[PDB]
Amino acid sequence: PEKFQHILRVLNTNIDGRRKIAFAITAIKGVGRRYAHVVLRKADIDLTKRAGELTEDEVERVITIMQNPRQYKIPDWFLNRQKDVKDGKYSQVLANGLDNKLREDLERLKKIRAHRGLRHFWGLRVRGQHTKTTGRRGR
Amino acid sequence: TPDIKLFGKWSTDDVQINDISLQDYIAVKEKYAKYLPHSAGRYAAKRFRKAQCPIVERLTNSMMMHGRNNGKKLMTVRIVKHAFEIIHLLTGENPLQVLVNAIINSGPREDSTRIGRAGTVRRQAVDVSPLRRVNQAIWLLCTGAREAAFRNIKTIAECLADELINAAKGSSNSYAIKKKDELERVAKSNR
Amino acid sequence: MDTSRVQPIKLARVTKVLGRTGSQGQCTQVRVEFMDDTSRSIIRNVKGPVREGDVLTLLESEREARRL
Amino acid sequence: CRFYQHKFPEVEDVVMVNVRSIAEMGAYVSLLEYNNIEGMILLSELSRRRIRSINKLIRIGRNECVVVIRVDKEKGYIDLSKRRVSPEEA
Amino acid sequence: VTVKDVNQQEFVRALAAFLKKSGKLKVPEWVDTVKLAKHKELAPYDENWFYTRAASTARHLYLRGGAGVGSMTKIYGGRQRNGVMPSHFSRGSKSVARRVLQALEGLKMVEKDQDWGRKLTPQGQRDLDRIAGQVAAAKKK
Amino acid sequence: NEPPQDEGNSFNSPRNLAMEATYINHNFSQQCLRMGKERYNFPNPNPFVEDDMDKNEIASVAYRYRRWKLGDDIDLIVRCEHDGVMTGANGEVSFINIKTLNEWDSRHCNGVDWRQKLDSQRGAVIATELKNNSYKLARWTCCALLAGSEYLKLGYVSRYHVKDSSRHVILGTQQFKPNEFASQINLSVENAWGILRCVIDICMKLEEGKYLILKDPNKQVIRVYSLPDGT
Amino acid sequence: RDKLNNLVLFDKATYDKLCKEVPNYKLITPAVVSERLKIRGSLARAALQELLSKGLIKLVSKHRAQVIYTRNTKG
RNA sequence: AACGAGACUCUGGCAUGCUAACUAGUUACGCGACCCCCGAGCGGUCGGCGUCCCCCAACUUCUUAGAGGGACAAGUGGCGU
RNA sequence: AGCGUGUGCCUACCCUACGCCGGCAGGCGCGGGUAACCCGUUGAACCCCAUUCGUGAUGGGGAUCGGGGAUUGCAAUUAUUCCCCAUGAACGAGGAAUUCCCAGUAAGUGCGGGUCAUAAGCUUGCGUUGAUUAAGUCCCUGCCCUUUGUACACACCGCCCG
Repeated sequence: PEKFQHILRVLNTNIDGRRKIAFAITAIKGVGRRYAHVVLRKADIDLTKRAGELTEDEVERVITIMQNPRQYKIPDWFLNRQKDVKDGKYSQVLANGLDNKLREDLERLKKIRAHRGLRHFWGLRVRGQHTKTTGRRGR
Repeated sequence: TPDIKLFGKWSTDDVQINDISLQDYIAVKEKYAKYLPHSAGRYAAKRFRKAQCPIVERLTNSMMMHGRNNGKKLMTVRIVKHAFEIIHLLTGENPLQVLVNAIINSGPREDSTRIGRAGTVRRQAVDVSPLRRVNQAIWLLCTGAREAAFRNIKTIAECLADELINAAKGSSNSYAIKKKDELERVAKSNR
Repeated sequence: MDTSRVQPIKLARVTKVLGRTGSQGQCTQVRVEFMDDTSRSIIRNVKGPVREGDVLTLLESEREARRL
Repeated sequence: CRFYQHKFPEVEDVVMVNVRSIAEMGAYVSLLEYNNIEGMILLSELSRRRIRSINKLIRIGRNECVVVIRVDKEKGYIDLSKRRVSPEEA
Repeated sequence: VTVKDVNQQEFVRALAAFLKKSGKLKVPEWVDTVKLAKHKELAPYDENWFYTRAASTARHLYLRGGAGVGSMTKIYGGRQRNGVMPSHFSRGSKSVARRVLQALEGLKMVEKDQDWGRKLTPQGQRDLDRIAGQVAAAKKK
Repeated sequence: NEPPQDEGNSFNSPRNLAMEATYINHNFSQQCLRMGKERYNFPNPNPFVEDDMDKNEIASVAYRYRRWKLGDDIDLIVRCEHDGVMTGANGEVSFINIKTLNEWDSRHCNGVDWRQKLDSQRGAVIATELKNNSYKLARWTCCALLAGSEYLKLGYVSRYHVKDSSRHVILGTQQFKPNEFASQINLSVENAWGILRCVIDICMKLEEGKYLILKDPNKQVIRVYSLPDGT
Repeated sequence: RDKLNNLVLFDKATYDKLCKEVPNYKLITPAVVSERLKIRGSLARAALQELLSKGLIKLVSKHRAQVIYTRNTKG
């Protein structure tokens, strides 16, 4: 039964109706599996059926509950970003905005030209790691 | 029945060994029928001591192999209880007679070995013990179900019960009756 | 002309074990009684661990063992 | 499907195979000179001389000419050999 | 009957349902955002996990001499997969168990008794053995 | 290979061993059985002795008189039997012919010491008597197949002391199913009914008279003799 | 790896065949429904739970990791 | 004749024998208390569940560690001069 | 379930029950332990029982990487350690070769001790689950004893010829 629809497009990534609801949503960047099993329960809907069985009325509510998480009482610590830095607030970042945000912080750390941006620009490991026996592309 | 254990439901009476060659290394019912296959952990400290322990237990032992399954003999017994169950529904027999045929049909009749001459490979055909046949036949069919369920949706229980059918009635859709005939085909050539 | 006509499956039993042979001790010389003729006896090479009094399944008795 | 007039090869006929695996006891190979039926080559009957390398002889993904030494008609075991091959047959 | 006689997989699954009917257990707000232990990688599937765990709490107090918030966590803790590092054991959450035991105590099925631990009230012990026979009444022991 | 050629004054002779063997084989038929417990009774009692035999020192036996046809409008009506019945379950029972495998000495006839080798070389023991008593084995199996037994029982018995042909001891018992057993020992009765056919091909075209069919004592050939009658 | 086709919900022919495959097959497991039809396999799990409530199939054994179902237990 | 080997030391495996124990237990009641009739009976009692109560109770099987005993190719059947 | 370990020691430091606060890391208030006495009737993992996922580089795998929160210290940047959210790579059973192992043994699985202000993918011990295969041989590698040959004794990795 329930032949109504299948694969669909939502914001910035195409989501199949083939998979279960929570796991389907995870493909969108900035949303992990842990982040989705919360947001579905705040929306008060089943996670025990497929994503192709959601109606347009329902999924319209999903993105609102997602993109204003503080106002639907998901805690601050449970977000991606707490006080971004130089923006002054708690934030939740999703697919195509995530990349834009990410590229800024790279640029910033070469602007000041800390140790970080130099390691980034040289293409070497940022964190404390040995590079003597780690890597190869070359040999 | 009140003086001799079944298997928890499966008779060990009306079970035969239909060779005169391979009995006295296949036995299951002389008094060796028990409710479960398990031991206290005596199975070998003499060469003859291996033979005595049941065929059904030997099957459970050789089922757990390849790293992640070693030391999980209780998980292994789950697969065997489903096996007999599936064999009985699927064809309808005393499901031990299935297994006895499956062992006897998978044991080789002649085998090859190596012999060193001129620093080059030469091969020689030789015979095989009844105890060797049983050990080989238990090895071969257990490899089949292990192999099939490595990416199939089917569970190992289903795979194993299928593998005993195609062995018990030769049909060359099993990993065993194939590999049996490969050895004998070699043994004809170099002899 | 086509393929061959072959003898039927024979059965013969051990009377005595002789000693182990091969280049790693992997072969075993053995004396066997034909199990239909009680004065007939052939020597064989048998791979597996054997005791005495157990029965084999020979595909032929044309073959006979020596030492190598 | 079959590429040949008969489905099964005969005895002493020249055929072609394509290696799909390399065995301890020789080479188990598929035919592409008939159906995709199985045929087994044995190690002894590949050459009459020594063999140092082994992948500079037979290897996977090679058409190799061979002679069908024996066949079990009922079972479908096509015994095979590479020992008797001449370039004229190739 | 004593609770010893019956299966325990059956025990909890009727005891959890019992409580939720009677309006019992004032639950914490956080119950839909809670990993539930440090060694998990996900939230529970269950939407009534609080009711289930309070069952298992009260049962263990019947058997053993009773112990605090620390000991309950040690009973529940399991294995922690640290990824590339080898697995090790660790303890789970505390603040959940601290809400469980205080919620039970509000109903007076437990109470802070002497010798460093809460112990189950005679009213509590009555209610356990009452439903213990209900299990045998149901299926047939 | 060469049977005992000892004279009739010796324990190990053809006669004394056959005496030994036939003495024991029916003694153990009843030792298997509970004569102090309930018997199954046919409505027809034994016609070889009266019912004024109240001792119950008749053997446990009943005598099937059964039908066969060999073709050529032949009707065979021959006595067959069982020796014991064994309690089954679900109101069923298992009919058994009991016979007993004696031994005198292992090492004077190229045999196996069963005491040493019964458990390990169970099969080799039975293979002994397919080389030394193969006549008697299939004779017993023919009787069991004539009867249609559910289980073929045998008893392992040997001399208690190998120089004393009177004292013997039971060593074990093993139940085989006679027909799957016949599949194992390579015995088939399809052959057998052409034998009895071929003998009836002689006698029927002859007239009435005491005719003798025997086996020659030093050659392998049977015959049909026509004798002046009363000889 | 490979590509195998599967369906997460039923359409006409699958569903209609599902009712009539039952008396034709003695063994019924979710795995066997994966091959004879093109079905996800988790679909076949709950599909058999439905049938047992009608009594069109019979349970014969159950476990955490494997479950067996039979035709009607008739003969 | 000497050194090494062995012998030796430690450890494991065999004690309802011996020695003795609230910084070790068990059993037995005395129990009184809690619990459910859950079984005969009625809820008591008898039986079942653990905990407190336990002693000026009984014991040392379990736990603990000391003294001792036990295995030697000893017995039997083969084989070896 | 077991071998252990624990402040009163080095110079400033232990193991933790219980109560309260926090999603967690953690904080805070009280109490015991010189230890068959307190932590600890060590209420550990694999295993066992029931849901969910479905042959899909998938929810397998967790590398790389962004932001935030704690603890140790005189100081944590080239990220000490720990925690939360997000990011989601190689890898779908592995060439030529090669290691180790015979009974509570191999393998799977957890724990204590060691180093330690903070911190084991290491090492050393301990429990738990627990197979298959052999009862042999000198083929390879190597070792012991005798006999034999030697232009060798820096001993064949030696020596020596055009």
